[PDB]
Amino acid sequence: DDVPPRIARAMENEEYWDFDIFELEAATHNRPLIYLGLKMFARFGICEFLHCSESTLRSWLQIIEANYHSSNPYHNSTHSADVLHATAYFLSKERIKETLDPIDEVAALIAATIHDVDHPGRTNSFLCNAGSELAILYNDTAVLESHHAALAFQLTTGDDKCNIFKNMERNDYRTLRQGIIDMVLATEMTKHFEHVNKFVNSINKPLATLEENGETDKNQEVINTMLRTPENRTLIKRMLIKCADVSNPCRPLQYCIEWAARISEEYFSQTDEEKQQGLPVVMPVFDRNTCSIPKSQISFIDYFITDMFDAWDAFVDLPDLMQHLDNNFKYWKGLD
Ligand SMILES: Cn1c(=O)[nH]c(=O)c2c1nc(SCCCc1ccc(Cl)cc1)n2Cc1cc(N)cc(Cl)c1
Ligand SMILES: [Mg+2]
Ligand SMILES: [Zn+2]
Repeated sequence: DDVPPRIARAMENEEYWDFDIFELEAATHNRPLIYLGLKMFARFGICEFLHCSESTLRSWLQIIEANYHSSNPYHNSTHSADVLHATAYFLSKERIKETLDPIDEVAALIAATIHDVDHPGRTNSFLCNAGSELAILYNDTAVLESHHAALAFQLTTGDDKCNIFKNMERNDYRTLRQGIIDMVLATEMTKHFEHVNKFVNSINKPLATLEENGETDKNQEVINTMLRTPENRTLIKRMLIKCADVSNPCRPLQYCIEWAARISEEYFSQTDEEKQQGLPVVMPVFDRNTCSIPKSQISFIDYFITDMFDAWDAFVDLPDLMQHLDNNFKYWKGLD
């Protein structure tokens, strides 16, 4: 497809982890999701799988991106394109290819695209404590993540121009919709240690037990048997989307820094509004007048990133990400 050269130059090496997502953001004028989505989906043959025309896909990527608030510093369409980029990178790795089915690939790439649509730059605890319409609608339970999947399907199937599912066999659509919803909901913060532990206990530990049996050709088939069970493929899909969502510390340093600044401003802004409305301050520590962003990035990596990417790396082998993580962890500490 004829694409403006600068945008085509900014999409040259999307297969590499080292990728200039912010040049794509500037070149596309805050529309990187539709340009990166078209190429990623075509590289994975998604519309040939879903029986969608390219025109239906362009309208779908347009309506999803349009519902990403560009006024949010972090939770905008660039974040979705970035998470889509890491999701595609994880799917491309040898371990993931030979364990998940093509319908899992389709679910992952769409889930990453939609996993934060209509995010308002505020946390779930802010919506509940403020009595937001979404907190009432979802009974203070998985407020944002339920909204992300729900609105995404409202926009998709509420218009024949956008429905990238309309030509599917309806049992395939039943399983695809359930998988997408499961991966979107898996991104809720409070579910973190639950999803990490189950991945270690059902995937990492049994695999490690079986790999000390030697390279016997019958061991390989038993390993494939245990891994490709539908429950374990749900566990791998959750771990994958959880890692792609917060993969910022595993990026090149210049990108890791920009991601930290963007997300910090979003939490500083929420604290500003909570003080100005007399609302209970939920993360009382991300306050712009006191918070050290480098120290906070160390706390974030310590609490969420270290053990999770530890298990994900042992299962998939991701040297670039781990070496970036170590260098970025040292840069944040080096600012002292
Ligand atoms: C990716 N990333 C980063 O590199 N730095 C951050 O400081 C950060 C972040 N992502 C967040 S919040 C992402 C949306 C909420 C969420 C968090 C964790 C999971 Cl497992 C799932 C969803 N923060 C900001 C942040 C920093 C610290 N230290 C603590 C929190 Cl609770 C949030
Ligand atoms: Mg989210
Ligand atoms: Zn996200």
